Amino acid sequence: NLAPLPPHVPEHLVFDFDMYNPSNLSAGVQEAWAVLQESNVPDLVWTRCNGGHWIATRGQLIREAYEDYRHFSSECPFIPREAGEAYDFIPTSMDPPEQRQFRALANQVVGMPVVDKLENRIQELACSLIESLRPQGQCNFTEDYAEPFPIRIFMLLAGLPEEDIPHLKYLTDQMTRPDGSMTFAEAKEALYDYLIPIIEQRRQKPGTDAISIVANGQVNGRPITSDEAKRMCGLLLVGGLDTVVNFLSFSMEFLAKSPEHRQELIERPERIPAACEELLRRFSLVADGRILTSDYEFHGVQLKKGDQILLPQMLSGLDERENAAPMHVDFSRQKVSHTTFGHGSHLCLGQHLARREIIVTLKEWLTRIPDFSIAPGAQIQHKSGIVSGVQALPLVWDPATTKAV
Ligand code: HEM
Ligand SMILES: CC1(C)[C@@H]2CC[C@@]1(C)C(=O)C2
Ligand SMILES: [K+]
Ligand SMILES: [K+]
Repeated sequence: NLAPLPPHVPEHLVFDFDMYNPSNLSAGVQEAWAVLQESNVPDLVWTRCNGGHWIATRGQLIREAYEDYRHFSSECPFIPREAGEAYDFIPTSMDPPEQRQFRALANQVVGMPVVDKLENRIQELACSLIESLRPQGQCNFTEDYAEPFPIRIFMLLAGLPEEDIPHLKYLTDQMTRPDGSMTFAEAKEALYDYLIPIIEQRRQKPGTDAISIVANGQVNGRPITSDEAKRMCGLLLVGGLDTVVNFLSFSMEFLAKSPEHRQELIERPERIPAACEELLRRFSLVADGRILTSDYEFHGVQLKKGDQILLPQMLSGLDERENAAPMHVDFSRQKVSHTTFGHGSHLCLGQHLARREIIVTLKEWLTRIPDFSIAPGAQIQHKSGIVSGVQALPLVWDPATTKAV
């Protein structure tokens, strides 16, 4: 239902969009959000859904907002407000200048140098998974590849038992697309309860895994506390278990429905990296936000202290004012404009690991299973939230057309 419209919010700016169940979801999640960019929708609207909040609908405002951390603080980054207030992950819940000392350490565990160190293993897993699937001539992509491929890689980096994935993934999903069985606060606490004993164990017997590095690391010269390590490790876990998983599904669904695009990569493998970026734009999937630190007039709209504003990273690249024919996938698009990995001081620290996982996937899959389609009659269903995803993606193919490496 709709929260009563606050006195300061203009009546004509109301557009009741529900980020957890957009009305046009059946056409595809990106399409559902794109309705916010239809001809008569303002640059900044107010939805009375989920407690009521602002929504920047165009890249120009989304980028500005993300750059102005003074006015748009990440202290309360999630909608609804309850989730946003319980949200205390490091470094994501902090703004510069305090954010930096913590972001630096986090960059040390998932940055480019670590990704290069994971190249071999990422490659090996990708190939083992696809080869095992190749002869079967079918698969449930979300559970057969999208989830295990990137999640196992992350669990390897964090030195955590794979058998722990079911629980952690369940908790992460409740924070991004809650089924209603758990509030953000409850899911966060379970995530923290899980980490506490591990963090203590690794601060005693330091390992080389991401968790040991964080728990035994320093923050601009001084030792990090147990609580800080917990708040950071929990964030790393959430970031490594949802985004790449669902992005791969969006990309492969598209590829399964587009033979011509598959051929382009088949005949022109050098384009895979470029295709990666275009897909990252077209199937952008996250949308979190900021909270107003003080009353502030933004693009002619009076925003009040405390007001929450959703700044959909997903919307920038879909904005027709940033890319012509935005909904069209063009692997040759001259200037791929987007904010898929965020924008500002919080730019995705795992974007390098993500790009690597995406390119290796496209490369290794197309090489062994160049021809595949979506299971006949299958009605693909998307789900919306802080991170949007694909519920299921049944693929099929003729093993005869496949190739073993
Ligand atoms: C396609 C995949 C990915 C997408 C689209 C994505 C997107 C995002 C976005 C939009 C933000 C910033 C949100 C904000 O400003 O509040 C972000 C931050 C972050 N991401 Fe990702 N991400 C991806 C993969 C990864 C991976 C693999 C990791 C690894 C753990 C990761 C780690 C992080 C971290 C640590 C931050 C917080 C940075 C900070 O707060 O300064 N991300 N990501
Ligand atoms: C918006 C995000 C993708 C980013 C990493 C996990 C996530 C859900 C956060 O809370 C910060
Ligand atoms: K009003
Ligand atoms: K908070």
